[PDB]
Amino acid sequence: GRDPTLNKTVKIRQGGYKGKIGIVKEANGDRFRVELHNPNKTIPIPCSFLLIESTHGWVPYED
Amino acid sequence: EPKVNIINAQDDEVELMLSDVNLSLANSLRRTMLAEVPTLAIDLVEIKMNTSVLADEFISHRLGLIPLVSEDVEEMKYSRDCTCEDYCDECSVVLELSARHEGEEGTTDVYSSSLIKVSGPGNLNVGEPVRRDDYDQGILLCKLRNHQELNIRCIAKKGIAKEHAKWSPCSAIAFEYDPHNKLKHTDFWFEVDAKKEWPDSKYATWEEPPKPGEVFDYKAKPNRFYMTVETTGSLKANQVFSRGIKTLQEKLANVLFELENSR
Amino acid sequence: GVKYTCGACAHNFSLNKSDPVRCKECGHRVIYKARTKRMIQFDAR
Amino acid sequence: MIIPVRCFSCGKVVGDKWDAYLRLLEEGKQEGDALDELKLKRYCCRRMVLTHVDLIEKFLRYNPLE
Amino acid sequence: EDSMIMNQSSIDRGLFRSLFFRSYMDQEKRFGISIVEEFEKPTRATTLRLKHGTYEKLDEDGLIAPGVRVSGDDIIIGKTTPIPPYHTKRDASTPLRSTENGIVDQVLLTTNQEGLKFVKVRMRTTKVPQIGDKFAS
Amino acid sequence: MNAPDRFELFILPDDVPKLKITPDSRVPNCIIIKFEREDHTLANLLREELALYPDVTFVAYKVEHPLFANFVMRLQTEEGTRPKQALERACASIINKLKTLDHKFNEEWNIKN
Amino acid sequence: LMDDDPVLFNRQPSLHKMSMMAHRVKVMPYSTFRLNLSVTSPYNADFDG
RNA sequence: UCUUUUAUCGAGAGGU
Ligand SMILES: [Mg+2]
Ligand SMILES: [Zn+2]
Ligand SMILES: [Zn+2]
Ligand SMILES: [Zn+2]
Repeated sequence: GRDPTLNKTVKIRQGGYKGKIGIVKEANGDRFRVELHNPNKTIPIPCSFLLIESTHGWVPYED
Repeated sequence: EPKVNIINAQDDEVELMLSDVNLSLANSLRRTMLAEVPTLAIDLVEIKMNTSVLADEFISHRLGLIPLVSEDVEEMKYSRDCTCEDYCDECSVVLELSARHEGEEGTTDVYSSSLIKVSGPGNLNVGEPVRRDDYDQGILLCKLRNHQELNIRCIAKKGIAKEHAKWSPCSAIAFEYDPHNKLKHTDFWFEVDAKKEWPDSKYATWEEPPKPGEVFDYKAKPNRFYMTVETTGSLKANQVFSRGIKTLQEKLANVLFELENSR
Repeated sequence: GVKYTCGACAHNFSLNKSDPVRCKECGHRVIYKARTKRMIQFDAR
Repeated sequence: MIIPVRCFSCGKVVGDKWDAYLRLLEEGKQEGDALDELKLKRYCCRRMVLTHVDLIEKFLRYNPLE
Repeated sequence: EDSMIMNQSSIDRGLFRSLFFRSYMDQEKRFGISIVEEFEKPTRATTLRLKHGTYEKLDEDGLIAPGVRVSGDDIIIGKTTPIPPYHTKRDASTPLRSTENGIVDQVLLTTNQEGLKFVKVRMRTTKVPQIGDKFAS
Repeated sequence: MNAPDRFELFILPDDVPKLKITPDSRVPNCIIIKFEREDHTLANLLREELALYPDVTFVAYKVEHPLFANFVMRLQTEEGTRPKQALERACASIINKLKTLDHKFNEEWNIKN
Repeated sequence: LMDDDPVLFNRQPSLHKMSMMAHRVKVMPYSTFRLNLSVTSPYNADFDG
């Protein structure tokens, strides 16, 4: 891979998609592509807007 | 200058005659009541377990259409102006449901009254689903046969009737004006007679019938209006009306603010 | 290894890919995989 | 398949008028009077309940695969 | 010219709204006495000519589980073919169609006629009317 | 697959003014106002009211395409008055009317119960 | 593809030389093309699918 | 710094 958060499950904490589950489909740089679970669409979102799941709860981009 | 004359008033519907105003103010009031009365409704569903004979989004749809009580919904903030992460307490109401069948003979009916409010910002009057009486069971969500557990957890957020037709408070609103046809704003189809081939609108006695020796005036305008408002229990009609007028006033005040600060 | 359910006796078990295809109970020969263990959201819309 | 919740044209909730409708059909009432007693005057909410096809009755008799 | 005007609120409340299933199938062909094909997950070290979509949604025996969302070209059945005599296996997968977005519904696993494995998958999705769909009286 | 997100019918992005004004040139003392994220409700409620003051000569509006969200409005008074002030006056008047209506409705309700 | 590009526009089966005409582009949402109805006469077209 | 795979022949059911 070319990053450590691809394909990992994510929760969105800002924006119109707040509270929605997703998966990091592509994280080239700063602007990520999260594949939302709820409707069949992959959205552009800033990496600042995401919580990643880790060993203990949803951590911000410090994982 | 405006006037009001309530003809029928009760719990969840009003029938009134709105008089001595303009037209697009009453019409804009109607559209405002059908389009912008911010209410509350279920928004997210996280199904923990489903083993019934119904696909998920079918259930999540039916839950998506359930009326909840929202008297104090003009204080809770929207979902986009809370600075927390995921959700907190000043932005949603959390419900949970858990039902199972037990035995070999039987067909348990999972209703809507079995929804239990868990956590919400207090102490405000939200969350609880609308109940008709003191015994009534309400909406019929699902059915369960032998060994079919169902357990789910739902989020509930605030919205208006422009983002989805579920946050809408009123059903249908009756509206009319000028029953005897005096302004000649319309024309009537007929085969033999245009009088013995049409119904009489329930209000053709409140105004007087025109004289057959009358000429045609040409300065009058639609003046006396007749409207009737229903609800689904999520609100009560007087609150719908007052909140509508309040929202319209806030809109005009916003536009005036833009015009003033744009200087 | 992973959960598997029989077609008939409704009996759960697990496999390590080494067994042949039947339940340890009645031995019915059309087995279904079980639900997964993640979390599934929706929109209610 | 199963009774809807809202209506389709206006939105008057008709998800709690199926049990009373069946029970009033056991007592020998008529559909016109069984709807005149459930308070349904606009014929959209009337057609919503008069022409429903209840299918879940079948969908249960197939033994559970789970 | 035979077009119409449909209401949005009725579409929202559930008018003309439909479910849409689909199913896939794959089995195991035998070539040698001991040379067969095994459902599994290929890794980059051993197999060759991998396809592009993510392989991270397969469990360990090569069959994706129900409850997982699958979109464009997500690999659902990883199957390998052994190379005729390191780096000694060739990929023979089965990807989801390049124009579908669905939730996996039900997976089936049984034996064939000869005596080897035999898998089916069943995906489903929801469809709603919009500007372009056809209707008829 | 190609659907506009619904909330875009009433949530304003950052780089879009809620209101923009441009003066027309073919005739003097006439201006063009451009409203974002508004429909027939505000536009009509303003139009029927401005179309009454004995000093505004031509007022109109239109919605260009119903799939987007905006409308444009043409306003022309006479030489003495500047149109912006007149628009503000109309807003104030309408607000007053709504207030009175709410008051009398509440009185009639508390009497009728 | 952006606003005001000239694209060729065609329907099968083309007969007389009016069934292939270049229109100006205009980006719109949703999933279908758009025509002004006055150009339904050389194309022998109708919106019935 | 890219790239990145869709057999073949034949038969049938359909849409303007
Ligand atoms: Mg045609
Ligand atoms: Zn919050
Ligand atoms: Zn068994
Ligand atoms: Zn109705």
